[PDB]
Amino acid sequence: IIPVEEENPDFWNREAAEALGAAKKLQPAQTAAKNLIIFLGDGMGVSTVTAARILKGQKKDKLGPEIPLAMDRFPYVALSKTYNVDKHVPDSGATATAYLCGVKGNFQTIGLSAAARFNQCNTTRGNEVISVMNRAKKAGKSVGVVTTTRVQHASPAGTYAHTVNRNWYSDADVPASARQEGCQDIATQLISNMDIDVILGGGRKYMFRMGTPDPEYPDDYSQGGTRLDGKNLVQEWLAKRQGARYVWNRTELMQASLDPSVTHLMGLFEPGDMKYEIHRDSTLDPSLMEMTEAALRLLSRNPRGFFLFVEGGRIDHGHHESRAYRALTETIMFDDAIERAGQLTSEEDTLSLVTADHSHVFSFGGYPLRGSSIFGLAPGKARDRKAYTVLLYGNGPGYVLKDGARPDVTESESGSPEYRQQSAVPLDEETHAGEDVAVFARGPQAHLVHGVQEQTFIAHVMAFAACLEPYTACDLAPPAG
Amino acid sequence: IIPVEEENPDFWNREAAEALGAAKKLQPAQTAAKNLIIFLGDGMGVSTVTAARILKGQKKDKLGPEIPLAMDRFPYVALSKTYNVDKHVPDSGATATAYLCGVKGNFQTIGLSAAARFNQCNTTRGNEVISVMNRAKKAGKSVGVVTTTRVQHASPAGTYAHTVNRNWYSDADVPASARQEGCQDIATQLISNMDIDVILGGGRKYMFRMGTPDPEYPDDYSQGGTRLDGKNLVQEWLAKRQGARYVWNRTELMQASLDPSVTHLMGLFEPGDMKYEIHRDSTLDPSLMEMTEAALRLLSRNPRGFFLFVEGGRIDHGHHESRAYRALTETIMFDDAIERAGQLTSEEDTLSLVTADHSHVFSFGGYPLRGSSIFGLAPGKARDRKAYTVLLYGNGPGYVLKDGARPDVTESESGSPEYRQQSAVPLDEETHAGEDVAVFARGPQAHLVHGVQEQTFIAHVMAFAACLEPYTACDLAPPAG
Ligand SMILES: *[C@@H]1O[C@H](CO)[C@@H](O)[C@H](O)[C@H]1NC(C)=O
Ligand SMILES: *[C@@H]1O[C@H](CO)[C@@H](O)[C@H](O)[C@H]1NC(C)=O
Ligand SMILES: *[C@@H]1O[C@H](CO)[C@@H](O)[C@H](O)[C@H]1NC(C)=O
Ligand SMILES: *[C@@H]1O[C@H](CO)[C@@H](O)[C@H](O)[C@H]1NC(C)=O
Ligand SMILES: CP(=O)(O)Oc1ccc([N+](=O)[O-])cc1
Ligand SMILES: CP(=O)(O)Oc1ccc([N+](=O)[O-])cc1
Ligand SMILES: CP(=O)(O)Oc1ccc([N+](=O)[O-])cc1
Ligand SMILES: CP(=O)(O)Oc1ccc([N+](=O)[O-])cc1
Ligand SMILES: O=[P-]([O-])[O-]
Ligand SMILES: O=[P-]([O-])[O-]
Ligand SMILES: [Ca+2]
Ligand SMILES: [Ca+2]
Ligand SMILES: [Mg+2]
Ligand SMILES: [Mg+2]
Ligand SMILES: [Zn+2]
Ligand SMILES: [Zn+2]
Ligand SMILES: [Zn+2]
Ligand SMILES: [Zn+2]
Repeated sequence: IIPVEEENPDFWNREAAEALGAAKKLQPAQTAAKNLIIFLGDGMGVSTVTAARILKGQKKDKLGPEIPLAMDRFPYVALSKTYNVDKHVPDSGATATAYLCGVKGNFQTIGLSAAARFNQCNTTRGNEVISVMNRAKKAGKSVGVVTTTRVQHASPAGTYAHTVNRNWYSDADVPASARQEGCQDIATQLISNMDIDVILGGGRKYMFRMGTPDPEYPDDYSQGGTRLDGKNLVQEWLAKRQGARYVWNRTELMQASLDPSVTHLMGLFEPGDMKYEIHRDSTLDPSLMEMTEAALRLLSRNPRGFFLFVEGGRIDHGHHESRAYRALTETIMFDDAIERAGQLTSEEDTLSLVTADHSHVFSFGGYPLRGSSIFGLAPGKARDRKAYTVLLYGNGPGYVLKDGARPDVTESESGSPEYRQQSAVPLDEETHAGEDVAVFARGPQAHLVHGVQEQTFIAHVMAFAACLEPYTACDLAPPAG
Repeated sequence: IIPVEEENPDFWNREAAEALGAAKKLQPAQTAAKNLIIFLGDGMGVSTVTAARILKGQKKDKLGPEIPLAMDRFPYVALSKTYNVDKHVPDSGATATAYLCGVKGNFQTIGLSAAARFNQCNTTRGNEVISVMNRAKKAGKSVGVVTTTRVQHASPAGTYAHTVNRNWYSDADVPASARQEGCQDIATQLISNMDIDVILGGGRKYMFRMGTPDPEYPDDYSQGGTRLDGKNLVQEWLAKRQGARYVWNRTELMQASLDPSVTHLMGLFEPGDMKYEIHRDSTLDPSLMEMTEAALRLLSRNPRGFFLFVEGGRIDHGHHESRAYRALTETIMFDDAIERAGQLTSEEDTLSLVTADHSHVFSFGGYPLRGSSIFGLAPGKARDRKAYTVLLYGNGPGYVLKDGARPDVTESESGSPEYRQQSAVPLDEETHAGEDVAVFARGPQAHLVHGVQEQTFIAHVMAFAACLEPYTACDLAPPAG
């Protein structure tokens, strides 16, 4: 569909003149950031952003690509180079080290320099690199970790953990040799490494001993406690902190977030990862947006400011399944959380960065008409005279041969939330991709986010802006009101 | 391979501190641009840039992803939204209208607002939108169009032409009805619409009458003149201009570029598109880099400045063939031309933008090791126990079934310049992709290139910077020395 207003060159000339005017009004702050927020869209590469934009645009009453995402409104954009030291196409652990600790690492480690080696506990010590969240806490700020994955998953773990193996969620996962050598599971590190004021996401099961019924799924043993060391890490965490509260459902989260006596909040809402937003039980579980508001309610109380990590963690998971519907709906909720945080904080004193840890082999092609569904079929048949979708993957579990040939696809099929887009190469899981991802920035010192940068720049600019870390002797004035 | 220097966090901390220092030194110009250059990598989306970076890095003596491209050095980056008014995944014609004329258009038209309709000559008039190159000429600047495609191809044609059908290269292509209605073929528009000081690229055949032997391929009739109207457009062009010269090979180009008497230069180096750089005869044909230097030699003579369009036009073609080797080697030469232009001009008075018209369904995945060839195999077998490549396409002519199954692939195979990477969906040509592309900018007013912008912003910022177009009453001081 051709929107009639766009047929007039005046439309485009007016928009561009407005854009130039806005561009000219941008000015760098001379003041520090009081608060720091990093919004991390796990797997949310450039093709994901554009596809999500079109979907969100249409979710409103619009054609799609012309409607800005909340992240699109951020004034400063850079490209981020995501390679890990040892692999061109990275994982979430070692990218987390980059954008949260300011140092690149090796694939599948977390919070360690690249002198460490994956799954070799005895290469850990001396290679720990401290996150800017840790440094923010050291400087008296409150700190929060919010995600739709397990809070022990690779991305959030980058804010607090140091491990040669991202798979070490609980003691049950850690080999005897590594346990003897003192490599602590990530769940233990979560409560032990540093004080964290707000922890919200999944990962209940790793906190409790084997035999402990999950409170939400008391009749499903696979959802129960995993620990072999008899520890209740939740009780241990509560015991270290006056004003600490543990919650496992949305109603208790709400109560806690408005309770002036709380000060420390741990909310673990599923045994493992949280459900996809399209499957979320809105009585029992908070959305990503709701969890970020809850975090902001508590974190904002500290007059020294806060550091907040917010992850759209299952964008990645959708793409791994080659179910773009799941990837893109997770991305929209992520963008909704960004928008919400923007309403609850000031860009006068809050530096917000939105970025991705890496991308996926997700593409948006064919020659679809303006206004057509992102989950639809490309116009015109493929060379094999069967239909194909505008969304495709390079590799992954959507590769199919039915009776020795690529299957035809219908619109009803392609639009289903369970539909897996086709790929070139069958894999149980679609693969991350190695191309640069965007960094979007707003707030004090956001203008420093520019050009093409190593992914480590994200951590460094955040530390600099708040005069943390290796950067007091930041030559900045106190945060603006 | 893990580079040992990168195992030390100091390495990353030093790099980031240097990056922050550089970021802080950036300051906006208060002065106008004397000169304008747009470097257009046709099809050069974010995945192309990163893959090309790795390849170029290795072409040097390096591991790949850590070595900046020339374009990576540009201080200002934005994301560009490429949708055409009528299609989410655009073509080169209507994107050209956006980034060269500042107005979005309909798929496969050039230099027309979206009130026009593809292949409907009688919707042309009133819908012409004037390029910033045209406006630069009007303001007394010299202007040049340089590309590896036919100079009548969609991208260069955006600088000078207005047509409802990008396929109308010569009169032979234009239907009788459209000819009667006065829709001129693009070759005619090239010599007739505006004065162009330098025209370099392919497209000889459209300038000469049927029967005219090509000077370079006088024994291949398919390469000869195409025109049915008896016109010699080269002789016509020469006849309008004292100091005009026509060349068709590299040696004559060189001679012309150093000849003070020349002033107007048309160099048409192949009948159609120029050969891929890997197939270029370096005695007979100039590289893109050589053509941009030749253009700069002449254009720089004008004290009022110049506008220059430089296109890496066959990046796109490589991807369409699903031959990433061709796409990425074209991208490197494009980056080499950018680098060269940077050596021959000053960022004190020259605004240079590098961008792409749109992307491709090209992905870079698997989990390859640091330092491995971009054309290599992903580590580990696919689910069908056969190998697969790190580079893949969503769709295109690399889809194969040999004996009813996806074929295995070897490193020798995958590294060949003729190898077509596999896709999910067989098409004669791989498809463009609709995700945002980068804009890189340096020079006066380059700081205005920021955030996420409509593709039209590229034209507008260029006009603004040089105080052209709807922008005198730019509030800018004269160009710096
Ligand atoms: C780590 O332990 C393994 C297994 O005993 C041994 O081969 C290796 O030398 C150790 N590395 C270090 C750094 O001690
Ligand atoms: C939420 O958790 C509390 C225990 O902290 C429990 O009393 C309440 O029943 C829970 N809500 C639901 C719906 O299970
Ligand atoms: C263009 O010509 C076609 C064919 O005669 C006709 O159907 C159409 O109405 C014309 N459109 C305009 C704008 O005159
Ligand atoms: C280049 O073109 C000129 C004619 O302008 C011709 O004299 C010369 O032979 C050409 N060079 C080659 C190698 O064909
Ligand atoms: C499929 P396989 O188990 O072999 O390998 C991988 C394990 C983890 C990973 N990551 O993104 O952390 C990528 C590949
Ligand atoms: C989605 P909506 O913002 O409307 O509602 C909620 C917001 C915050 C919250 N909390 O526990 O902080 C719970 C629900
Ligand atoms: C394959 P078919 O000829 O049908 O269509 C197309 C023609 C041109 C084009 N373009 O990128 O300008 C895209 C598709
Ligand atoms: C590739 P290299 O730059 O070395 O050589 C040339 C540079 C310019 C030129 N000209 O005709 O303007 C011809 C060749
Ligand atoms: O490796 P990551 O996407 O959890
Ligand atoms: O449509 P274009 O890539 O020539
Ligand atoms: Ca729950
Ligand atoms: Ca030639
Ligand atoms: Mg994650
Ligand atoms: Mg082109
Ligand atoms: Zn990830
Ligand atoms: Zn992943
Ligand atoms: Zn193109
Ligand atoms: Zn193309």
